[PDB]
Amino acid sequence: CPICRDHKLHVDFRNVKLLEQFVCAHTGIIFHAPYTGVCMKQHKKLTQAIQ
Amino acid sequence: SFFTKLTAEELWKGALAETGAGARKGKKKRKDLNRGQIIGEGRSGFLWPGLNVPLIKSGVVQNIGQRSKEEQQKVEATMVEQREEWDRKRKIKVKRERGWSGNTWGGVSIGPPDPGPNGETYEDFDTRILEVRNVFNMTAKEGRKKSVRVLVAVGNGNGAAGFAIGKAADRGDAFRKAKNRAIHYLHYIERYEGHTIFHDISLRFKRTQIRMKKQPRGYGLRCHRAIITICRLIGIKDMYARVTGSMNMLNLTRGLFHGLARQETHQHLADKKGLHVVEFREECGPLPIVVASPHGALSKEPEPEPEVPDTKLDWQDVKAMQGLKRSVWFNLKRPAT
Amino acid sequence: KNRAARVRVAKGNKPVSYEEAHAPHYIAHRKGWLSLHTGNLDGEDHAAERTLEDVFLRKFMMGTFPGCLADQIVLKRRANQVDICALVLRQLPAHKFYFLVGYSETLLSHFYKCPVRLHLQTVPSKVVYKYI
RNA sequence: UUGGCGGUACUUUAUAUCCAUCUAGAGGAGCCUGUUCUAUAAUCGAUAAACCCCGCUCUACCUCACCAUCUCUUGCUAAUUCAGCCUAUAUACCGCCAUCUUCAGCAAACCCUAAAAAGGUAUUAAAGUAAGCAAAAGAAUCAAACAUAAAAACGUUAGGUCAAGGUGUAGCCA
Ligand SMILES: [K+]
Ligand SMILES: [Mg+2]
Ligand SMILES: [Mg+2]
Ligand SMILES: [Mg+2]
Ligand SMILES: [Mg+2]
Ligand SMILES: [Mg+2]
Ligand SMILES: [Mg+2]
Ligand SMILES: [Mg+2]
Repeated sequence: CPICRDHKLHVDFRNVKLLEQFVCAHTGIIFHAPYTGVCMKQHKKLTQAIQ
Repeated sequence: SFFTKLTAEELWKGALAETGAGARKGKKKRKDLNRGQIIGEGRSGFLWPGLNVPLIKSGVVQNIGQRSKEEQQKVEATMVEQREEWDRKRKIKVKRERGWSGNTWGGVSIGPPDPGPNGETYEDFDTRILEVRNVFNMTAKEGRKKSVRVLVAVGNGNGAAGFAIGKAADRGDAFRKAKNRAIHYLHYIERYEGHTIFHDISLRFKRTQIRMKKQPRGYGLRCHRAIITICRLIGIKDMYARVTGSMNMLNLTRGLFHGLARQETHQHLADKKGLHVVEFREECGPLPIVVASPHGALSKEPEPEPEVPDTKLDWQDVKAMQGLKRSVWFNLKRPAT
Repeated sequence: KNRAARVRVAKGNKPVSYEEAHAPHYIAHRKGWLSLHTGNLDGEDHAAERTLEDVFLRKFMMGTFPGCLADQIVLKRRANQVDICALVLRQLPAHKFYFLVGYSETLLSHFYKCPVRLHLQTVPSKVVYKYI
């Protein structure tokens, strides 16, 4: 998936620029995993970092 | 005998057996054996000054020589490696993207159209395939002749798009004919704020019904796979569409461009009626937003507002708002379009 | 149908040279002879020997200049002298041609016991008479 | 919407041709020669038109590829666990051809169509266009013509030829 294929990409709450890519700019809703194609493990990890 | 030896072209011509009675009316692969051969190099390993080795080395005029058995075996093995590597190179290829499926041509980019008569490059345009038919007719050439009909669409993603059909006996030719024909039939599609249509569009082209809806930002393209391809070429980012009746690809392409190119912009509506066009977004509250004002004289007669409109409503649109359960297939989670 | 020495029609994408385009019945009408000796004139001898020497000289030049020959070679015999005139592509470096000329001349003079000279005209690429 | 063949037997058409007209033949006898058959220990291929004085502008030996019998085993070459192989498949092919045939078609690239499965002509002209291949022209038969030669694309017959030669695949190496 997009996160796993690139090891240097890190899902951390401080890495806001990465987290913003997974949030809708217009509605501010976090995209569901099928939308971006991330695996469920990383999607759950991303949701926690965004929150 | 040395006099019964033939050239490579005639040896491969016979072995391949491409021209033959079986081939035409119903696998061997050609190879080039002079690819890696360097003029002046033989099995014996002789070194020929001026042919396969430097004529002068460190200021010394070289003389004939021969490589040792160990040195020659290395050179033979090295060439064997290079030949094996070349075979690997032939197997390797750069994967291009599939379309709506893995074995289908629909949705596959084939690049920009060819340059024009006076060096008019079209690098900003992208071409997409929509249908590829392999149809056979009955002509004396093969008894049953072969034909390839290709429907393509082109667009710059900035409002200009067009479609054309190209027919030929070879698929590659049908691509060129369609691709360069479509650049001569560019519609311009009006986009509201550059991301969606100006208003709902409902139309019937022959037996194919299309029903498009204007949507807010972030909605994405929730449309027939062929409409998503065209919408990306046009530049529409957020829209909903439903297609019913016949799924003919040509009627859908003709019907889509017919409806998208006949829509009324807000600036046009203000001029036709003479009134201001105001916008009310729920995320901006009651704030009235003026999006278009009449170019000439603003009228003072309010537009008649009927108590009960006589609009013709679609049961499909209304059914949802009436509380009727939708299908299991509606509004499923899908990848970003 | 006659299949002899005819480069058959393709679909307009095959580049044939002037020599290749013309069928045998145009010999002595539109295109000349690649070899010129006196052995086929009336009351002359050694036709068999001149014809065999030509066959070899054509196979030798192909192998000695592999992939560097733009067209068939032209053989000219005057007295005991043999002259080989070949159009050669500019693929190889210049000095390599000087080696192959010195080698092929010396080798063919000691094989047929006649003075042999090589005349090479270099072309940028094969000349196309027509696309057939 | 096309393609086909059906009984296209209908109207014009062939031009040494379908019948008619004309001349000399074949069909009978004797031989010469090819083929089939019979047959031999004893080639092969061609074998309706488009095989049958055919590959052969050529078999007493040689030629020879066949049969019987005896003999050789690194056995043409600079080298090679290699040389050699007329061993099977022309239904894997190259090559060179027969055939319709001196038949007239084969037509790439563009352009147009209220969509095109296709079509694209009107001359007092209405969407077709500008280039090739064949034909024509040109050249040959030593003035000129005519005639004769040569030329004749794409397909048709998996037509003929692995035995002109080369070659794919499989088979034989005391
Ligand atoms: K053949
Ligand atoms: Mg697949
Ligand atoms: Mg046979
Ligand atoms: Mg004999
Ligand atoms: Mg004998
Ligand atoms: Mg034998
Ligand atoms: Mg004349
Ligand atoms: Mg002519």
